[PDB]
Amino acid sequence: EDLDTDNDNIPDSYERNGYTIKDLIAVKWEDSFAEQGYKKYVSNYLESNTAGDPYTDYEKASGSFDKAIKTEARDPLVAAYPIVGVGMEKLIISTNEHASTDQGKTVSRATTNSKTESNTAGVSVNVGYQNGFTANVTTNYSHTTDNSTAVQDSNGESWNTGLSINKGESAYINANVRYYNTGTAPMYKVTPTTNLVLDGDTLSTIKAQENQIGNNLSPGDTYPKKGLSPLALNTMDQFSSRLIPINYDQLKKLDAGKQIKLETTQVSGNFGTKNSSGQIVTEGNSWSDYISQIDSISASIILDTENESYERRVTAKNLQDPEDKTPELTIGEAIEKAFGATKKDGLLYFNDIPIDESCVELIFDDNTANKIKDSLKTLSDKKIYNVKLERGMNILIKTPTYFTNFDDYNNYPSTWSNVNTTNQDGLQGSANKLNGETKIKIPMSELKPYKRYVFSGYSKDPLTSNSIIVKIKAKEEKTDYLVPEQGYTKFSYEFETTEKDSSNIEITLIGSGTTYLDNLSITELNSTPEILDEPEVKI
Amino acid sequence: NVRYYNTGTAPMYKVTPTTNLVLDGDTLSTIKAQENQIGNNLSPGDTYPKKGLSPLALNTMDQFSSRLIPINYDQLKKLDAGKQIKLETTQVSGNFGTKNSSGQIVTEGNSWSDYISQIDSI
Amino acid sequence: EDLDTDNDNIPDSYERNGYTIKDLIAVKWEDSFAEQGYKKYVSNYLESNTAGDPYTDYEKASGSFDKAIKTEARDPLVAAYPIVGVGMEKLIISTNEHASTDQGKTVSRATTNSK
Ligand SMILES: [Ca+2]
Ligand SMILES: [Ca+2]
Ligand SMILES: [Ca+2]
Ligand SMILES: [Ca+2]
Repeated sequence: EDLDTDNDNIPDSYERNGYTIKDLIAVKWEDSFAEQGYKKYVSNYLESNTAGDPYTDYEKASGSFDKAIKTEARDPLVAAYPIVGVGMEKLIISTNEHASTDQGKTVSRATTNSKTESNTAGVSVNVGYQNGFTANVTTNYSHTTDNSTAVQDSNGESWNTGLSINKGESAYINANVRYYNTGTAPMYKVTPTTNLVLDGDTLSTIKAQENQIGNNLSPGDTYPKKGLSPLALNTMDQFSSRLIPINYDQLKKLDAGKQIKLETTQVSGNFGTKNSSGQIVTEGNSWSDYISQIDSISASIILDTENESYERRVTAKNLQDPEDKTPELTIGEAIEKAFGATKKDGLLYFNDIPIDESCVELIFDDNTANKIKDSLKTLSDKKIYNVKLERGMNILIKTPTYFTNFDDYNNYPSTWSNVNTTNQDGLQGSANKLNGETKIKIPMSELKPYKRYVFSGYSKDPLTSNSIIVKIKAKEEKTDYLVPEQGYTKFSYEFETTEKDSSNIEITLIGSGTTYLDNLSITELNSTPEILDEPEVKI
Repeated sequence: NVRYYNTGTAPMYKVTPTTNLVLDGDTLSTIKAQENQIGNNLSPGDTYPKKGLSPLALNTMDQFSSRLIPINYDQLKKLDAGKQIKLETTQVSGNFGTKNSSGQIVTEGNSWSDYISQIDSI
Repeated sequence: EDLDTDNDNIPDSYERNGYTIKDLIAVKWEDSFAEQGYKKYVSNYLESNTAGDPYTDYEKASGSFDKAIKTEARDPLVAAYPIVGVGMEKLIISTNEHASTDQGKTVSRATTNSK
C-alpha cells in the first residue's frame, strides 16, 4: 500500500487506482477533488515513463519540467511530443536562376494551405452508415506534417502567361514558407528536412540551412512568429541552394488542378531538462531517440477544429502481453485526456465546440476500421468512443465549420426556416420539427473558392412516414429521397463550391411526414481542381 | 528514387549506409549516405522515409551530391536483355540506445560496428 | 541454488533450467505460467549477454531497454540486431549530367523489387 517498484516518486497503489498531485506529492484520488481543478491521473506502476517521453510519471503529473509544455501533456498517458511541419503562403515562379530578378519575367502569387487535406482528400463518402459505425475511412491517412498549398490569385490565367515557357525552358520556384508545431512539447534548435513534391516527383528537398535554423519552436507557434515576414525559400546566398527548377509539363499541371504539397520527412531538434536548481540544458537531448520509442506504443489522434490543428500521442495497451500494466483506456477517454476536453453534459467539449460521434466528421484508416468495426459487435453500446484503444490506431477528427444541435450551439451565419418548438428527441436534447419545407440561405461569400464540402446530420421519423426531399445547389443540383428510420442516421450529401464567390448556396430539406433533424453539419474536405489556360491564340 | 528499410529487431539511430548499385558484375557507383540523406531514425519494420513520404531522390544533384551515375551502351542493352540492376548495401553505420537509470537515453558513442562481428560469429 | 556467477541479476539455477520475469524479478518457470502470457526464458549462466548484443540477460528478459526493440528480441537467445538495406521503386535514365533536365531525352520508369 506504500511500495514503489519503479522509483517514480509515486506509490504503486496510487499508480494503479488513480491519484493526483497535492502541493508536491501524490495523494489518492477522491471524486470530491473533481469539479475543483484537479485531474485524476493513472499510470503504469512498473515503468518510470508510462508514455515513453523523456519525463518520468512524476515530473509530468506534477509539472517539474519545462514550462512550455502543454497542460494536456501532464497526464502520464499523453506524450510530450512535437510535430513540426512547413506551410506555404506565397508562391513565386520566375525564369531565372542566379540573381533571379532583372533577367526574367517573374510571377508571384499568394497562397493558402491546410495541414489536413491529404488525409481527407482520400475520403470516399460512402453515404451508408450501417452498424452504428457512423464514421468515414480514407485511403491515405498521412499526418499533419504534409501541408498542401492552394494558390488563390489564379483568377482565370495560367502560370505561363507572363512567363514565356514553351517545352524547352525551365522556370524556377521561389516561395515564402512558415514553419509550425502542432504537438505538445517545444523543439529547440529546429532543423527540418522538407520535400516539395508535385503529383509524385520531388522537385527539391530542403534541409534547414545555417541561417534558417530556428532556435525555438513552442507548440502552437510558428517560426517566424505571427507577424514576422515569412522566410524566403532559399534567399539565394552562399548557404542557399539553386532555385527550384520545374519543367513545362509540371508547369501545365500546376494549372491542371494538381497541387504542390509540402512534406517534412524528418525534423531535428532538442528538449530541455532541469538540473534541480532551474538549470536547463538542451544539448545532447535530441528527440530522435524518443520518436521511435513513443510512436511504437501510442495511438495517433488528430483534431482539426478549423483555424488550428492539434495532434497527440496517447499510450496504449497491447492486450496480448500480460506484463503490460499500462491502463487500458476508452477512445472517448483518450480524446479528453489528449485535447484538454471538458464535459458539458458528458459530451467532451473542447473549448466550447461539441465533439461527439454525432457532432463531427470522424476519419480513420483501414487497420483502425478492421479493429473497430469488429468491436461494435459485442458492445452493449454502439458508441465509437467506447472502444478500447490499442497501439497502431489512427483517428482523425474533422470538426464542421458550421454546426447546429438545436440545444445551445448554432454556427450558421444565417438561420434555418423554423424549429417550431422545444423538441426533446434527438439523442441529444432538441431536434427539429416543421413538417413543411425547411431551408437556409448560405451567402457563399464565406465558404471557400474552389473546395468541396459535405452536409451531414442525424435524421429520424419514429413511425414509418414520408421520404424527405433534399435539394442542394452550389455547383450542381441534388435531388435525393431518403427515408427516415428509427434511429437517427447520418446521410452525408456532398457538393462543391467553385466560381470564386459564385451566386449563393441552397440547401432545402423539403420533406413532409413529421420527421426529426438533429446535429446537421457542414464541413469542407477537399480542394477541387480548377483549370487555367494562359492565352487564346488567333489563327 | 530509393527507400531504405530495416528487417531486424533493433533500431538504427543516425543511419548512414554505403550501398553499391551493381549490374551483372560491375559497380556503376557506390553511394555513401550524404549530409542530407542521413536519416536519424530507422525502427525495425519501418522505412526511411515513412510509408507515405515521397522516396529519396538518388543524388538530388546538389553540392553534397555526387555526379549522376553513368552507364555505357552495352549495359544499356543488358538492361533490356533481362539482366537486372540489384542494390546491395555493403556496410551500415548507426547507433543504439542505453538508459541511465532514470530514463536518460544516450545514443552517442554506442555504435553497432563493435557488436556486429561479435554477434554474427556465434 | 541462489548463486550468480555473472552478475546478470538472474541466479544460475534459474538460468540453467528456465525462468521468467514476474513483476521485476526472475522466478522459476512452472508450466502453468504458459498459456497465460509468460514465455520460458533460458540463457547462459556464465556470461552477461548470452547473445552478444549490448544488453544483458536481465535487460532483455525483463525489458529494461529501448521500447523500440521487437518483442521477440527479449529472449536471451535472440539478438537485438538491425538489418538495413536499400530498395528501389523508381528508375530514371537520362542523357545529361549536370542540370539533368532541359538538355537531354529523359526516360523514367516505376519499378518493384524484392529482398
Ligand atoms: Ca510509473
Ligand atoms: Ca510507481
Ligand atoms: Ca547470463
Ligand atoms: Ca546468472
